[PDB]
Amino acid sequence: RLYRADSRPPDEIKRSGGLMPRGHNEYFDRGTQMNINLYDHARGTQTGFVRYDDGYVSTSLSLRSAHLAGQSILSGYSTYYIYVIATAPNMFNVNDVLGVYSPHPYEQEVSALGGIPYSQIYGWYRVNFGVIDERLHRNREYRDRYYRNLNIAPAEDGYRLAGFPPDHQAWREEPWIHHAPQGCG
Amino acid sequence: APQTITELCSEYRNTQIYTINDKILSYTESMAGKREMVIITFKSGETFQVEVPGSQHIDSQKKAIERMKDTLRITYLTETKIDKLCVWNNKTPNSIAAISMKN
Amino acid sequence: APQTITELCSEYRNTQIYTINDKILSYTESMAGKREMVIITFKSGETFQVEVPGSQHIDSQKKAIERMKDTLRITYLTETKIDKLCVWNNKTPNSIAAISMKN
Amino acid sequence: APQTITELCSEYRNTQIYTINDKILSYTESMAGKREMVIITFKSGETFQVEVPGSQHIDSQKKAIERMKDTLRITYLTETKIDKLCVWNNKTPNSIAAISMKN
Amino acid sequence: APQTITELCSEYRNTQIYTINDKILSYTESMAGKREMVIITFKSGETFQVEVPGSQHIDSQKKAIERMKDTLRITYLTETKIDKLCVWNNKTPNSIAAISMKN
Amino acid sequence: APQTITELCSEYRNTQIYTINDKILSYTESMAGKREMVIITFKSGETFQVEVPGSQHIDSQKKAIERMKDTLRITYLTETKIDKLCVWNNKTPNSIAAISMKN
Amino acid sequence: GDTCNEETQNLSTIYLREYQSKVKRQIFSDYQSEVDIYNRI
Ligand SMILES: CC(=O)N[C@@H]1[C@@H](O[C@@H]2O[C@H](CO)[C@H](O)[C@H](O)[C@H]2O)[C@@H](O)[C@@H](CO)O[C@@H]1O
Repeated sequence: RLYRADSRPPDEIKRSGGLMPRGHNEYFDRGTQMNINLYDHARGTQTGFVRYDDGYVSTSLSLRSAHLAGQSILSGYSTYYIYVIATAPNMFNVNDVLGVYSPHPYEQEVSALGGIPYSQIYGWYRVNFGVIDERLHRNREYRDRYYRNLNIAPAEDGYRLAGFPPDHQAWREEPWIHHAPQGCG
Repeated sequence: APQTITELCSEYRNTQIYTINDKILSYTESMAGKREMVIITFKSGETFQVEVPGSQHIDSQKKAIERMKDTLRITYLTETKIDKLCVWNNKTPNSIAAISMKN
Repeated sequence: APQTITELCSEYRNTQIYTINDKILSYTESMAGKREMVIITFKSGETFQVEVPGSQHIDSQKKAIERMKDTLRITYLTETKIDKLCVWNNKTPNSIAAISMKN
Repeated sequence: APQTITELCSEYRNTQIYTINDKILSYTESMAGKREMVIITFKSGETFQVEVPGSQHIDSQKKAIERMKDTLRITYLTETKIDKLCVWNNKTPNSIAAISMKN
Repeated sequence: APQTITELCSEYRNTQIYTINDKILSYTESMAGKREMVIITFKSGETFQVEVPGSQHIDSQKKAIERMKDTLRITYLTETKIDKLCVWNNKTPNSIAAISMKN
Repeated sequence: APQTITELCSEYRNTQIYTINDKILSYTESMAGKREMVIITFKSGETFQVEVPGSQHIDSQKKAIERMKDTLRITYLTETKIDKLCVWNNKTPNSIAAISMKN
Repeated sequence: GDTCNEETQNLSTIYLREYQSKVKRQIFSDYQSEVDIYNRI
C-alpha cells in the first residue's frame, strides 16, 4: 500500500472521483486535456500540496514518510489526511523510471498517472495538529477483489512515458534509448 | 405487510433464519437438465441453494425465482455482505426463501 | 403529463411525498409463496414496500412493478441517494408508487 | 436506414432535436396505475418523459419503450453525458423518440 | 460449431469481418415506430446498425437481437474495445451479425 | 440437490470438469441465424460455447441458457476469475453445463 | 515540439484511457440490470 498526505477531505475526493492531479476536475473528465509528463511532475515541488502537478499524483511507501511530507507541506493545516492507496498499474516508481535524472532521489516516490480513482483508495487517517489518529477509516467503495492481485507498473513500461525533454542524454543512454518516443534520443 | 425478514420468515412452515453477516464465498450456476439452479456457500461452511422451478411452486413464485438468482449473482460480484437468510430447512442444501442486506 | 414526482403523486388518493435524501439502509427480498415482494428501510426508521402483484393492480403495472424492484436493488447495492418517494399510505408498510433521484 | 439521430428524427412529424451535451440531473420512475413512466430533467431546465404505452404505439415499439427506460436509468446512474435527444413536441413533457451519446 | 468469429462469419453469404480494435465513439438508440434499432460509430468513420426486427429474421434471432443491443449498450458505457465485427455488407449502415472483445 | 459443481457434473454423462482459475480472455457473441451463441476462450487455450437451443434442450433449459449467457458477459467485463466449469465434452467447442467462481 | 514530447504526451494519454476503461468496467458494471428476453419478446 502507498500513502499520500493531503489537505483535501474524503467527501471532496469522493465528489472528484479520487485524488486528482493539479487542474483535473473530475477523474474521467475528458475534453480539457492537460499536460501529462513524468519528468516535469517529479521536479515540481509545490507548496500547499504534495507533488501533484503534470498529470501525476505522487505517493510514499510508508505512513511515516507520507507523514514527514505532510509535516513540512501541510504544516499550516489544523487537520489533514493520509490516504492508504492500493497498488495498481497506473502507478510508476519515479526513481526506477527516471534513474540518474531523478529530480529528488532519496525521497522514493511512486506516482499515479492521471490521479488515483476513489475505488483504489483503501482508507485514510485523520491528522490533528500534526498528530496521526491511529484509526484508519476504510473506504466502503474500495474494490477489494479487483485490486487484491494488482501491483505497480514495472519500470519497463514507464520508460517511454519518462517525459525527458527532447535531448536529455538519457534518450541517448541505457535504457531510455531502447524506448525513446518518436522524436527522442 | 411483514415489516422485516424475521416477521416474514415466521409465516411459513419449516423455515429457519440464519444471521450470516458476510459476503458470499462462491457462486455456482447450472443450466444442466433438471438441475437449473444456483448454489452459494460461505466461509462459515454454510451452503444454500435456490431450488429448480418445480411442482411445489405457484406461478407467482416463477418470476421470483429468477429475481433471487439475479440477486445472488450481483451480490457475489459486488462483494456485498448478506445480513440474514430465511430458508426452508427440509431441503439439502437448505432452500432460500428471503434475503436481507444491511449498510 | 406530470412533470415532477409531487405533481404525479397528487393525482392519486391516499398518497404522500416522503422527502428522503439518503441511501437505503437495508434491502429485503422474498420469493416465499404469496409474499413475493421487496422491503427497504432508511436510517430514519422509515420502512416501505413494493407490493406483491394482486388484483389492486391493472395489467400495465405488472411490468412497472418488476422494474421498480430492479431499480431498488441497484440503488441499494450502489448506495445511490434517493430524493423522494410517493407512497400509497393505506398499506403497512407504506406501498411505493414512484421514486425520484437527484444530482 | 438512418445513419444518425438527426437523420432518423427527420422522418417523423412533430419531432425536434435537442442538443443536450450534459448528464441527467434527476430521474423519476413511476409504477402508479396509468402513469407507468419515467421522467428526466436537465440543469438547463428541460424535462422529457418516456410515454406510458398506449394506442399511439405500434406493437414493435413496446419492447423499445422498455429498452429506453433501462437506458435512461443506467445513463443517469453512470452520469453519462447525453448528446442529443429526438423528441415529439406534441406532448408535455416532450416525448423521447431517440437518444444519442458520444464519448 | 465455429470456434472463432471469422469461422462463424464465413458460414454466411454477404458477410465480412472488420477489425476494429477500438471503443465505440457514439451510441444511438431509437424507439420510433418502424425504427426501433441501435446505431454505433467508430472514430474510423465506420457506422453500423443492429437492424429493426423483420422478416429476414428467423424466430431464434429475436432473442439474439435484443441481447446484442444490451451488449452494445454496456460496451459503450465502459469504453470496452471491440476487436472484430462480422457484418452483412448488403445493408446501409452495415448490419452487425456478431461481435468479439478481447482482454 | 448437489452441493457442488463437481458432484452436480458427475450426475451427467459426457461431462468433464475443467479447473480454470482465471478470467475470460475473449468473448464472442453472435446473433446470426442458427448460430445465436456465445463462445469464450482463456489464455490457457481452451475454447467453450454456450450452445444454440435445439431439440436437445428441455424447456426449463431455455431460461437457464439466457442466464448463462448473461453471466458470461458480466464476468468477462468485470474480469472475474472462473474457478471451475462443468462441460459436455461431446461437442466442439465443449458446451458449458455449469460454472463456478470463488474469491 | 511534435517530436519527442508530442509523443510522451500522446503515449501517456493512451496508457491513461486504457486504465480508465478498466475502472469503468468495475464501477459501471454494478449498474447493469439483466433483462428477461423471453418476457420482452
Ligand atoms: C412444508 C411444505 O411441505 N409446504 C408445501 C409447499 O412446500 C414448500 O414449498 C417451497 C416453494 O414454495 C419449497 O420448495 C419448500 O422446501 C417446500 O417444502 C408447497 O408444496 C405448497 C404448494 O401449494 O404448499 C405446501 O403446503
